[PDB]
Amino acid sequence: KEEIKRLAEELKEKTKNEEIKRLAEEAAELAERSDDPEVLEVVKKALEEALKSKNEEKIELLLLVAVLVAEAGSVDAVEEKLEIALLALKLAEESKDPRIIRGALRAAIAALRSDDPLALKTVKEALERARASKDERLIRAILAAAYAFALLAVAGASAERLKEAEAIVKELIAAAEKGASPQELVLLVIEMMVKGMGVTMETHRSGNEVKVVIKGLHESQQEVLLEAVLFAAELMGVRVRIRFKGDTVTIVV
Amino acid sequence: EAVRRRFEELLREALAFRETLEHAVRLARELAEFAASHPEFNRQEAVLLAIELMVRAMGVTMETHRSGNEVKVVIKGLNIDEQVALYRAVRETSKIMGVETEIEVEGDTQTIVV
Amino acid sequence: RKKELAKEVIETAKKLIEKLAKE
Repeated sequence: KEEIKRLAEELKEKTKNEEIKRLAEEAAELAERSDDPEVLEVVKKALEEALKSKNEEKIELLLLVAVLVAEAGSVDAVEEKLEIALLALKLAEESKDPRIIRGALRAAIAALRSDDPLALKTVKEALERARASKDERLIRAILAAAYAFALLAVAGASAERLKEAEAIVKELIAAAEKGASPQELVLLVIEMMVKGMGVTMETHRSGNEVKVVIKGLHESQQEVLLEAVLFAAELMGVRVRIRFKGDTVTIVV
Repeated sequence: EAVRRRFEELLREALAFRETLEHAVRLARELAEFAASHPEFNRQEAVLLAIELMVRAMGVTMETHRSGNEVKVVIKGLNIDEQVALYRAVRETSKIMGVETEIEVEGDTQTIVV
Repeated sequence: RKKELAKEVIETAKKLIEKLAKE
């Protein structure tokens, strides 16, 4: 257990990437809370492999494994939270796209930080849909919708606002099947946040730039929209420009 | 005058280094709270120091290029969490100091125009 | 009936961490 903290410390002494430092300590803090030796070895093992690779992208994927296990590895775990970490480790192993591996791992980690049965149900059903597909654009979008849907339930959205977001998830999954562009799919991620936050929305189109201006957002809300869009565009491969001005958020595609 | 020494003291605190990521926001809030207690200092310049307190702590790159009467800052190498943290410090220190700030986020780069 | 999946989660990571070092 104490050795786990050492490997994480011996990692930041040679690394600088904020994720590598952070995930090293998050996996160590979540270790003590779950004193089941199975967890105390997977984290330790994932740390020793992270000490043996200059590939930082590989390091993060190895540390997200330890954090995902130790979050549900705590005895205070329901069935859904355990089922999400399973599909997220399966769906990540089968794919060779580092985006999908990082996406499915970070989507579950943010999802397992919420005891909300509706959010855990939607994610699990979303993972079971991406695990049952092959079109990687559908998977890179399903993981983006689930991670953004979890960030709303973790932030403390209303039970009515969440159901207005779960419908967008259905819209986001079905529209990608027909073959929606990466940009029209990210625009659905933007709508899920807006509708999930109960704020205004104005859609304008200039050439091939779909400017989206959102108002009435608080800083606690402008950070959830920022962290989600930066995650969705990371998977979908879309150059987005997000502008702020106090109480206004302007997203351009 | 006293703000310049306060920046160095908080910079040595920051250069020593999201729980170790939010501490940089608390350090940036302190300089803005002291630059607000010392109104003699330039409000635009005080916010530029807060972004530097975060960048010099996070170890990312900071590029400065003006465009007229307004200053533009371009920080690169940031990830998703760091840009959420940098957005918070810039926004908070803006309210504390009272300057208008427009922020641009694209890729691993956060453009802030003060 | 739930911890049945908790073992598979660990084993799904065991191979995911190990077999990636078959090189």
